[PDB]
Amino acid sequence: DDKTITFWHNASAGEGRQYWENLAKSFEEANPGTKVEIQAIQNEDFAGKLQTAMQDPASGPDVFMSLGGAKTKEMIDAGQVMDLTDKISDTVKTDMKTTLSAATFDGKVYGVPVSVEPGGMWYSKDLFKKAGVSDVPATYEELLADAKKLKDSGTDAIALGAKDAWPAAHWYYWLVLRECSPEVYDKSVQDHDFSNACWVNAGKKLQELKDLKVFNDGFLTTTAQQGANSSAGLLANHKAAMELMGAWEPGVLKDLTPDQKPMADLGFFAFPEVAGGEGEPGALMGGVTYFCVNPKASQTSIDFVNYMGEKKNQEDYAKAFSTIPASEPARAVVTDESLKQVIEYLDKAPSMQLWMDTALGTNIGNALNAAVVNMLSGQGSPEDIVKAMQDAAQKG
Ligand SMILES: O[C@@H]1[C@@H](O)[C@H](O[C@@H]2CO[C@@H](O[C@@H]3CO[C@@H](O)[C@H](O)[C@H]3O)[C@H](O)[C@H]2O)OC[C@H]1O
Repeated sequence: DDKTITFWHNASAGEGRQYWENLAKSFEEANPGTKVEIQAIQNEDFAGKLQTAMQDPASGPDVFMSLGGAKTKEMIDAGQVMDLTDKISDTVKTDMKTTLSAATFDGKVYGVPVSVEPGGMWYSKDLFKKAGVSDVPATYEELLADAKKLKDSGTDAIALGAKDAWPAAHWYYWLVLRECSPEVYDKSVQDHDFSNACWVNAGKKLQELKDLKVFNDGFLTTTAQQGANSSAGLLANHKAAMELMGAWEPGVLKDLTPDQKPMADLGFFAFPEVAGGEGEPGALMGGVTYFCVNPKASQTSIDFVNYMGEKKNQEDYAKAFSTIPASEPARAVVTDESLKQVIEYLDKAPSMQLWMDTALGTNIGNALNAAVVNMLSGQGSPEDIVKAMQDAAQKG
C-alpha cells in the first residue's frame, strides 16, 4: 500500500525508542488509513543498512535518519534523497532557521532537523572532587594534569569507545580544530588537503595523551554506546571520570545508569584551549540529526516528517532524548544544567563545524577514524593519520 510508510531511526535507548512509537501512533490518529512501520537500528549498523537498502530506492525505507554532511551529499548525488524544499511546513521553516543549514545542499532542503548536538567533555563532578580537581581545565595541559590526578586517585580518567573508531577520532578532530587556523581548517575540509603541519601537530598532542596511559584499559574493545561496559556505560556508572562526545550524551547515560534516571553528578565543559593553537577559540563542533524522505515515496511520508517539526513533538523529543531540540521555541523546555550551558555556548557561536568524519565523507572519514585507532594501539604515527586521509582522498 501507499499510505503505509517504512520508517528507520537509530534510537536504541528505551525512552527514545518509545518516543518514536508514540509519535507514530498519534500520527496515525491524525491521518486515517495510514500505518507507520518502524525499524530501530543500532547506530553503528545504520550506514551499512541504509546504503545497502537504498541501492534499490523502491524497496527501501520511506523515511530515514540522515548520515549527515558529505555522507548525506553522497546519497543526494546517488538520487537516494528527495528534495523537500517546497515540501517542508512553514513551522519547520520558521522554527528550524538555524538548524536547517545542516540539511541544505546547493540551496535545497533535504531533511527535517530534530536535534542539535554540539560536542565537548562530559564528566563526573564527584570523581573530580575525589581526585582533587576543583575547577574544570581551560587548557589542554591542565586537562592532562587532571588526568594525572584522576589516575592517582584510582579511577580511569577518560572513557574511550575506541572499538567503534569515531569516539577515538573525536579527540583528534578537536585537537585539529584547536590547532588549525579557521581558514586552513575550512579549506582542508573542503579541498581534502591535509598538508598543513597542524594536522601532524594534532596527532602529536594526541600521542602525548596516549603516553599518559589514562584510558580505560580495554578501550580498544570498548564500544561507545552498547552495554554497561561501553564508554558511556563506564561514565554513567562512575567507572570512568569523563568522555568526549556529542550532546546526545545525557540521554545515553540516562539509559545506562543503574536506575535509568539521569546521571546525578553529570557535568559539562567545552574542549579546552590548546597553547600555540591557531584555532578560533571556543569554536564549536557537533551534529544535527534530521530525517530524509525516499525519492520514491508518497505524501504520507512528507506529512510524517513535517509532523516531527511541530513544537509539541519537538518538546517531547527534548525530554525523551534529553537533548537540545532543533526547533528554537521548543528549547524553552530544556531544564538540564549541562544542556543549558551548551545552549549558551551554542547561542554565542560564530558557527559550528559538523563532525569531521561526517564532513569528509565515507572513504576519508573511515580511513581517518581507523588510523587514529592504529596510532593509539601503537601501530601508527601522527604522520600515518595524514597519510591515510590523503590516500583515501584520491578516490574523491
Ligand atoms: O560518525 C560518527 C557518528 O556515528 C556519530 O553518530 C551519533 C552517535 O550517537 C548517536 O546517539 C544516539 C542518540 O539517541 C539514542 O537513542 C541512541 O541510542 C544513540 O545511538 C547519534 O544519534 C549519532 O548522530 O556522531 C559523530 C560521528 O563522528
